Amino acid sequence: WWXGSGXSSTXSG
Amino acid sequence: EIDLSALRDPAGIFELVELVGNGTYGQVYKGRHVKTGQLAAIKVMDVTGDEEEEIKQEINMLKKYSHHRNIATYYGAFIKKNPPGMDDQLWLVMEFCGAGSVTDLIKNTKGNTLKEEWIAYICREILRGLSHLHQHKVIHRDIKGQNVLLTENAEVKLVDFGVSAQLDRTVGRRNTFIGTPYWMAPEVIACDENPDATYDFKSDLWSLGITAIEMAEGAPPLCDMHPMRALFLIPRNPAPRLKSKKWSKKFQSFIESCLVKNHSQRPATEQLMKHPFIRDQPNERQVRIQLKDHIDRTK
Ligand SMILES: Nc1ncnc2c1ncn2[C@@H]1O[C@H](CO)[C@@H](O)[C@H]1O
Repeated sequence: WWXGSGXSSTXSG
Repeated sequence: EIDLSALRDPAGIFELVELVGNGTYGQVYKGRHVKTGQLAAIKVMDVTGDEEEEIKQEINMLKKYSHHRNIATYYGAFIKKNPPGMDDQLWLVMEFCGAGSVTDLIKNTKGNTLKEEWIAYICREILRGLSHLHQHKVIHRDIKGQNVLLTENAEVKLVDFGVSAQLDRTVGRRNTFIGTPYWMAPEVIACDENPDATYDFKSDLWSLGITAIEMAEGAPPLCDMHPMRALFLIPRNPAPRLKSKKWSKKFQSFIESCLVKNHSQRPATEQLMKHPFIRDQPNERQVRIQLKDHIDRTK
């Protein structure tokens, strides 16, 4: 949850 | 809107040589042009419908802005098309930055620190980079040492426009919780829980402060904490300062100007150029030749 977006929704909040 | 169909297969054009890293957890090789021999960084990704959002935006960003010498230039793209039981592999071809990242420079450097003149130089290059993007209504949204690259000649080139934001208007704000926790600004961290929370170009300028500190102390503030804690901390704690007082008064006031919690209070990019730490620089050639030699020693 601490990481926003990333490689196509990989942990996206 | 740019056509992905337009892109041909790269077999007989460019050739991969060796691994270099991943910013968006997509591989990056030291590409070589077959006929001429010229070097270029090639980011090999996997393209889907999940990804054709970042690929649309990012490419348009590079086509428009990469021309700037402070940003690694975009040469173009190729789609490597694989069998039905496989995934298509995008190639992004880019100005090769042969000295690697700032963060790697720091790690390979005795005591993981840089001479204050070096920090003030790299910061200026970045700031010129940001001022170019900010005037064009573009936010980088993930400024840090891993995304600041160095050429064999030690000129500073920004990379990774994957999580960048284009705005139609200059009055416009964003509300997307994004970037790297340690380097993230408070008004960005606010967008995690509260949907009313919005931010703008000011966010990058904070990330620069934290990068600046990264270059001094060898890592960002709160690096010894879990990211999810730094998150809770950054809004609550007093805006980070330098540890050592062996740095100059100007540098202390620079960091002190960058890292202002309230983004109303926080200066704009155009101002940060006018700051003593930036405005008055020993000489662009004087520091660069110097910094060139240290990279060239620490290869
Ligand atoms: N143009 C480039 N030249 C060299 N390495 C690059 C380039 N673009 C991206 N990278 C690699 O990807 C990482 C983050 O995008 C960098 O730290 C670096 O290792």
